[PDB]
Amino acid sequence: KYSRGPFSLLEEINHFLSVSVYDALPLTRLEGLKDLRRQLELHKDQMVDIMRASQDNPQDGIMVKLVVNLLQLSKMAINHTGEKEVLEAVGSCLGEVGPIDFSTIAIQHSKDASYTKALKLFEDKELQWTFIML
Amino acid sequence: LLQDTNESWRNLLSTHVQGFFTSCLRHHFFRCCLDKKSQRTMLAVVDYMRRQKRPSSGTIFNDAFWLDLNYLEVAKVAQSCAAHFTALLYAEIYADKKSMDDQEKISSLSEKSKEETGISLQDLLLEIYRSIGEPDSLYGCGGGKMLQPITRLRTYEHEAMWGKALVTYDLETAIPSSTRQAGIIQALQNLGLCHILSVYLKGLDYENKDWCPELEELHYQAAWRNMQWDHCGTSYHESLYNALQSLRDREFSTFYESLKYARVKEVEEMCKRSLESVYSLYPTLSRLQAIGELESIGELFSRSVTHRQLSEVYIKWQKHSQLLKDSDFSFQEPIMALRTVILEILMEKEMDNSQRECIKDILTKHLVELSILARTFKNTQLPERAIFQIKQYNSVSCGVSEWQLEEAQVFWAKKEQSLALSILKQMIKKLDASCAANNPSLKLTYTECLRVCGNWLAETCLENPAVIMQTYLEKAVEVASDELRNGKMKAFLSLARFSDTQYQRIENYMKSSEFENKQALLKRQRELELDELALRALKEDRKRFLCKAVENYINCLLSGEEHDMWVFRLCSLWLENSGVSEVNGMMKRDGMKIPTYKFLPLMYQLAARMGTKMMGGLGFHEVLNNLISRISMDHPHHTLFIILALANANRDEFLTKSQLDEDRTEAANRIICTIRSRRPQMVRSVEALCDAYIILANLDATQWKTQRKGINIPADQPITKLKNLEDVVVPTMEIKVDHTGEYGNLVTIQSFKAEFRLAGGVNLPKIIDCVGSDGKERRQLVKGRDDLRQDAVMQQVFQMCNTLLQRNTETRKRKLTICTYKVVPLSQRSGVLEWCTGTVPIGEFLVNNEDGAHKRYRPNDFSAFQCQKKMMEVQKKSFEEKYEVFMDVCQNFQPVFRYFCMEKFLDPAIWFEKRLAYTRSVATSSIVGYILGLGDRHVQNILINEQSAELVHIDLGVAFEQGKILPTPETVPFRLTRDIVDGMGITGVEGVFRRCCEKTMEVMRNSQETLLTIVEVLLYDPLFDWTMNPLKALYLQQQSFNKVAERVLMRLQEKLKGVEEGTVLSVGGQVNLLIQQAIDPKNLSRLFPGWKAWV
Amino acid sequence: FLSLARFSDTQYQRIENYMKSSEFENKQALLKRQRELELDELALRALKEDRKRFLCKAVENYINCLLSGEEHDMWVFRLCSLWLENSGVSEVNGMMKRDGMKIPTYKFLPLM
Amino acid sequence: ISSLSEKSKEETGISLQDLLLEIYRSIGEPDSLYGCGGGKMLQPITRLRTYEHEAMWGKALVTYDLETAIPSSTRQAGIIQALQNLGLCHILSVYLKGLDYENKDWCPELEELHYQAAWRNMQWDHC
Amino acid sequence: VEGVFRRCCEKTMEVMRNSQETLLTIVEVLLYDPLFDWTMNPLKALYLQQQSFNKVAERVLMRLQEKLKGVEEGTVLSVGGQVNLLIQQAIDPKNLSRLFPGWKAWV
Ligand SMILES: O=c1cc(-c2cccc3c2Sc2ccccc2S3)oc(N2CCOCC2)c1
Ligand SMILES: [Zn+2]
Repeated sequence: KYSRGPFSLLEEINHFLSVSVYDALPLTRLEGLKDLRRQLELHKDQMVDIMRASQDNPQDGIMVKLVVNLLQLSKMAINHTGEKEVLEAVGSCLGEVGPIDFSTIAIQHSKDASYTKALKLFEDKELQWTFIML
Repeated sequence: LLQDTNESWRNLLSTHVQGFFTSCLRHHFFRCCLDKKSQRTMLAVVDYMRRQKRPSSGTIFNDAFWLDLNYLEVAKVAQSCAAHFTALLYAEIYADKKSMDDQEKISSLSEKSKEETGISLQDLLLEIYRSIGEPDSLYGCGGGKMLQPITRLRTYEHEAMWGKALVTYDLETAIPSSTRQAGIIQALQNLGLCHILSVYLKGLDYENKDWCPELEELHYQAAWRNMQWDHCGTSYHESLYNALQSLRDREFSTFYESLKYARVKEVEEMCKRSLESVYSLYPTLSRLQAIGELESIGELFSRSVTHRQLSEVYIKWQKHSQLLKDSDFSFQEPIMALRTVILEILMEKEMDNSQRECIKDILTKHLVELSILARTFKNTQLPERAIFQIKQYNSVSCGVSEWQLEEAQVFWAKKEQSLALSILKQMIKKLDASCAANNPSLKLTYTECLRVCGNWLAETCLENPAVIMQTYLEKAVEVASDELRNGKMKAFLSLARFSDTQYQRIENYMKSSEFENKQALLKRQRELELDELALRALKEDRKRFLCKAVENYINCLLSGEEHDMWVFRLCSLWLENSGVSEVNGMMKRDGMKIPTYKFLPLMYQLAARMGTKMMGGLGFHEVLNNLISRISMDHPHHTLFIILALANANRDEFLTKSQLDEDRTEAANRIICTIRSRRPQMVRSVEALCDAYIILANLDATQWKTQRKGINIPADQPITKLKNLEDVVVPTMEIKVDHTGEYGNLVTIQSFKAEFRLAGGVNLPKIIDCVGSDGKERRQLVKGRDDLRQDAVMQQVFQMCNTLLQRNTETRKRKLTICTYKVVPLSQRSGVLEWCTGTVPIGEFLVNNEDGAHKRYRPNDFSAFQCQKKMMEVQKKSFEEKYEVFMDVCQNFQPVFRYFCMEKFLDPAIWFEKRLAYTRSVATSSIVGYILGLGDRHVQNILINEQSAELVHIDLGVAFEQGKILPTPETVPFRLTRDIVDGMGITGVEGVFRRCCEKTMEVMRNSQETLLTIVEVLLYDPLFDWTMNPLKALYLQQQSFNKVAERVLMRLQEKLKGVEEGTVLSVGGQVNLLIQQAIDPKNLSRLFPGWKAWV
Repeated sequence: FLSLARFSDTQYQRIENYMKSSEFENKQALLKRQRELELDELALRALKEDRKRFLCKAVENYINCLLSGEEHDMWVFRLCSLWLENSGVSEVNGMMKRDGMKIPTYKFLPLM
Repeated sequence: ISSLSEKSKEETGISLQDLLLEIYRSIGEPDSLYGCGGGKMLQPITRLRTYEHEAMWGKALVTYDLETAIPSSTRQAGIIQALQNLGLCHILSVYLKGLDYENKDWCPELEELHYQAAWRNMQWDHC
Repeated sequence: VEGVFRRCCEKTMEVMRNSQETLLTIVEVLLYDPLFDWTMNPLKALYLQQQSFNKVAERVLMRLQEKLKGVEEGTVLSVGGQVNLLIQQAIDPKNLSRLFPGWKAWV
């Protein structure tokens, strides 16, 4: 993982989200969560830099995206083996960011990208239905 | 539904879906209490069908009406299902449909909806906006429901009017008991009445049954916040109290278990909700941060503690507090309370004198920071409580400390000026007696105290200017390592401001009519000698004050970057006293050490003053030339085009086939010669590029007027032969200012595309494509036979206003900005500007003859041509008939702009966000244009971004209320016609718009001095040519300059002070007057037909 | 009556201030350098008519206010001021002749 | 005055400034209480009397609740007065009920305030 | 001036501020009297120490309006601030030393 040099806080968060792209049981993320929380408590100046960088387009900032992703992961962990341990790690990570003003109101949930392109590739309103059902 | 014929399936499905949604609204009954999964399934069906294009080939509204639905019921169901943005959109759709149906044949709509459907539109809108969490939108919901005590109490809690909330909670008894008690406890806690709250809680135990969970929650909160360590599904505050108890009792296992339980419970409660708005996450994030800080402190205190560890944890706390700079007080205050409780526990459980002092110092710093934070939010009780706690822990013997200055500031903030001044003067006396400001630790406190006392005395007018100058401000400068530099900068700025005030008073008196009346009366013999003595003394005092102000401004610009924008004022002084040798000497000796980038925002004005009249070592022109040369040396990419434009003022006739102007041209030529002597290649390439642009601008294109596809550039144009300019950055690009002078990784011009396009216009400007070093294409608009310098300076003013708005936290939280675009003039009649992509004129989108929004939607109204003809026919007639004709036109022409956000953004969340951005853009642009007197705001001069829904203002030639001088003058402060308000939603100008207007007007008022000095610098530019002339007036509608200059300055000062028609108004009153003037049909009917007031 | 008189006086004062302002004379000078002249004449006549209407309404309501009580006696000054600056209007003169002659005379004493 | 007051305190043991303040309080003229001097403005008692003179009842609550070194009876008397002047009758009733826990010492002023609150709130049970 | 004087000055200044329209119209009626003769001419100037009239009238009226509104040198002030400014201007020896000896500023 650490080839081509070390990682910054932004790179660590992006790596966490990229791993979160894959869907699996929430408990499998637990260890990674811990790692994230360590980074989040060691690079708060990098957090300041990230927040300053994302102010031009607050909608696609990475700190609100990470918060939403962590909340969704905690939601998927209810009524499972990982509950009460995934929730603790999620709370520890969310306590490292605090109530930062994200300059946004709505939550986007980070919809897929290839699905939208594939839908746009079609037409006739019937091939789109075929693609969705398939 | 696609294959439906005779609308049988449509009728059946409409009836059944309406029955489903009506059944969902009950509360038993025959069918009620439906499962939320079924409601969400039907909501998903409605949401999907809303986005499908109907076979009728209509609009997005028809698409929203695939089925004959009652959207108020659907909106209420969605609100019950926590789809708040969808509920708001459906309520808007329902209101629009009801209005359309009524026209075929909020309060009125709300009462009608309550009549048939039993649902109040106003109440549903209020509930939706409460759920969303946007603070300003809560003000657009007003009517008969604002009189209930609960609504008023929630309003009072919104502005943190805790006294009013306490009074109303104590008064009204019909409120449910639990809500009343919770509100009373919260109001008491927010007022700092801890002992009163404790006794109230003790008295609540009498004649009371088992408490509901909220009551013991508040009891535990008060217990842990008051450090009442005596009394004892666990909730958050109970968990916090138990954790603090365990930390006090050195039982770390229970401490960690309680904190783990609190984290898990908070996360579970947060994740069980719907997660629709970001405002729903903030309290949970605050509680989680508090838990984390407590856990870190417990880990620290588990083992032996050192000074370094406590210093490190306090540094971490300060960093995280810096991250929370823009957060609300409601989210920062609990963290600070937990921090001070933790620090006091550590204080009481130390048993070591050496570390006790370290803990006490940390606690004092934390309490001072808490006092400052509470002061910044207009809270006056918490700072007093913090000062009291400091005094409890910091019984002083020396008598001088940093926290007592904060105590004086707190007393000043409470409008108790005698106490603050007495405290600060006693401290100044003690500091003077103790030492001669030789202690490095006490120097900052002494300097700050002297400066603050001088400023307070200047404000209260309790002391004459001489004593303030000699005893406090100059003393503060003399008394005075980043903290030392900051204190030096502040002292220098304060001294400069006071000296400038005195100098301006002297100048105003010397220019005053009273002085000239006295002189005239004397003109009608020791009196003459006495007057000569007085005049010479006045001139000497004026010169002394001016020199002191200039010197201290220069020293201020050398000590930091927080007051860079004051450079304008400095230049103004230097530009009004060029004949004074002392000012020139100060600018030549110390003014030449100022960093060059700070002079960048004035580069247009400074370069306009170049000449060859005053020479020599102390000559003004030589110093100005040296300054401009050094600035262009350090920042070639921000200055070189301006110098070329000054030198190339008359290159149009050169490329086809006054004393001041000649002097300016020669000075620009010598500056360019110096630049080329250092950088020849770059100068040559930029000159070639400027020649190419100028040649292309003068190329006639009257035979491509109709075509829009794209025309290839003729091969003989030099613009097509420029390739690989490795040192010519793209002129129409915002370049980040570098404090150093390397400018390494900059996108440079690589090529120009062979084809150019026309977008209309009287002079037919040409749109070209520039491909840079990377794979990015930039659109550029090249204009001939037109002056672009006015646009450039107005864009500079817009950038300054943007910086002012970003500076203040209140407008920074709302992202209030002015949309800007880069303008590069090239000659007296040519230039190139950045062509923003995705922008369309509002007139093109609204009143286009072919496919305008007024023709697609509402095709049975008057055409735009009909309205134009009707309003033109009545121009040469009386004003009353103008009024009836305009009202008749407005009756048969209804706004349709609200659909702009509906067509482009089908996701309710994105639609809401874009509409909010649009409203905030309109508010900011309107207020800023009023302050600058910007006019000629017709439909073709305002563009809208199709991606962000924000507004861009172009063609800024008419400003400073010069539009009121034209025949048929402009009688509005800005454009607030029916389409503009209709784009804002159902609340119009009553919600976000009014509050954003008030917030930006307050920003303008708080920075009146800076705005006056900027406008004064820019208006005395000899090249601006801003005044209206008969030729310009005739073209627009198909010394005396000095006097109009001070008249405009006085009017701007009145605007920025709030004085309208002689009456001084608050920000709200001024905004109300402006809005009611802008929306008044009486003024709109008197406007020019080209303005299109009906659109 | 006093409230109506004060509002009408405010409107009249605003119109008079605009007429005696620098912006108005600058606009007139700019126009002095052909239909625009007719538009200016129409606007000037409308402004004068509105000024006269507001002045007459203010004078009438001040007279009525002074006929209905004694709490607002010191407003007679204002009334006289108007009447002293609009001697040739010929409507204020008649309005004072008819209804202003019923005002109790002692109220005019501090203006003698 | 301040120099004269400190010299008088040094030699005779009596300060001029606080004596003048006491005399002006005894006289009862409201304006004269503003020019007595700035020597003893810091003490919470002086600030509380200034607040009560100006009917700044919220500041009176804040300062009475904050300062604990003030003698108890004066503190509760001021708290009750400030609560009554703000219309917080029910808060005052609950506060008086909660004060009954510390009934070991009972000066007549607290009983007088109890009876005043009882008849003003129409309790008809505080016997 | 720190006790009764300052507070009484503030009270009467507040009364003057609350009645600015009445005072303004009274003074406006007074000034346009063709018999008042309130302006200063060189004869009176020489006696005291041993049509521009219209413009002077509006200048005086504007200055009086500024005084009644509390606008001193372009800055609007509260009653207390205006009274403080007036007191510190009147008690200043800097201004007193520049007065006519017949005024007897030392008395
Ligand atoms: O001073 C001007 C004039 C012009 C202009 C000139 C001739 C015709 C037209 C325009 S505007 C326009 C915008 C989108 C679509 C059609 C049109 S028509 O365009 C600009 N800018 C600057 C901001 O970015 C957009 C372009 C500034
Ligand atoms: Zn039911």
